[PDB]
Amino acid sequence: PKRPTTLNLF
Amino acid sequence: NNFYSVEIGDSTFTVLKRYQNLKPIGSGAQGIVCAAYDAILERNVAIKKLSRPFQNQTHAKRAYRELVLMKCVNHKNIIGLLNVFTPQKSLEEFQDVYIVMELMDANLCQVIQMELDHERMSYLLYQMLCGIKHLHSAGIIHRDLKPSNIVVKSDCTLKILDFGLARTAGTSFMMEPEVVTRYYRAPEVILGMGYKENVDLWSVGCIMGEMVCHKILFPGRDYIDQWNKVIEQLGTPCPEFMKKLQPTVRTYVENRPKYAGYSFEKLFPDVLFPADSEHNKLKASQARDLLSKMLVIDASKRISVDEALQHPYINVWYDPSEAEAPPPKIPDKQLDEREHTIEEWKELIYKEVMDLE
Ligand SMILES: NC(=O)c1ccccc1Nc1ccnc(Nc2cccc(O)c2)n1
Repeated sequence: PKRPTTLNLF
Repeated sequence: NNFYSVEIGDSTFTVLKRYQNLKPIGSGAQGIVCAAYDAILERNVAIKKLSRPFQNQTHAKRAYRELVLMKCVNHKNIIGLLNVFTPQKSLEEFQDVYIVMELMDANLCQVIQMELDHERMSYLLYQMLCGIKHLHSAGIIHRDLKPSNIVVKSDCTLKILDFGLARTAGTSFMMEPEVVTRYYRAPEVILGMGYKENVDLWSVGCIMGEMVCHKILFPGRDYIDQWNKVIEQLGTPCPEFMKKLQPTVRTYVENRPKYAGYSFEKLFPDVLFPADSEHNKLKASQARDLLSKMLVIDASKRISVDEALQHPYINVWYDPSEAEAPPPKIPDKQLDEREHTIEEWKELIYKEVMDLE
């Protein structure tokens, strides 16, 4: 399992 | 001089020209906080203006620890201190302290207004939990966690914020148990009992829940209705807990209606949780289980920080370096119960703010 790298903040 | 000024509302910032083109982004309590571009740095930064650095014997104690702690505590999950200064020339003139920190895209409220998937929500929660831990490893409690004090970045990293109310152990039930933000006060705080490390863990619950439901968990029309919203939810705490309450509080608490409470399956029906996969650790079941171990009225029974970092929903991200990091070290200068004079303080704020840049 790998760590998330993106996060939509709109 | 070197500094300058800009009209930021009914106030004014006097900063080093290295920080250019300001704009407000936060109407907090320790002061307004502007987002600006540090030319020398070539990275946009955050600046906090400290309101009346020593107005009341109280605003000092906090504005101080903020500084101190801002300094003595460094962790990848805790807003890094970039700079501090003061447009004033000398003591007799001194009366304003500016704080420059890294700068994140947004506040957790932002996440709460969007759907996450396990991976995300679990990673964030993880990060959040690492930040706290590091603090706790020094007996340092935050006392005031909430969306408002948590920030994210386009790359999905979490960073803790604010240390005004930050303090240690917890001699008793403080003086003004109002200072902590309502919706997130933990039973020990509401019923004025005296907090332990895990008091933060409760706030963490209120947060995750909010992140799940998209609305505040335990609302509350006032300082007292708060307790009501809590029990109507988890149900009246058991006698063992009552017995731990002060004699006056005890009475009142027992005179309330007897609420049973609702099962977490109904407080957070599987749907509300990010769509489950097939994976076991990252499952609504597990996520829901953490909650139940944090949203506990009797603190003595509320999952400690580590226990959280080890729980199956946050476990998949564990890494010694981040979790088991080395304890930060505060000199012994900073006290959370000490008491000086408006002036006596004014000095320690300089002789600190000074040797800081
Ligand atoms: N006391 C503070 O440090 C404070 C109070 C209120 C609001 C922010 C902040 N601080 C802060 C620090 C770094 N990055 C952001 N990023 C950010 C961006 C957009 C909206 C936000 O709410 C925050 N905000």
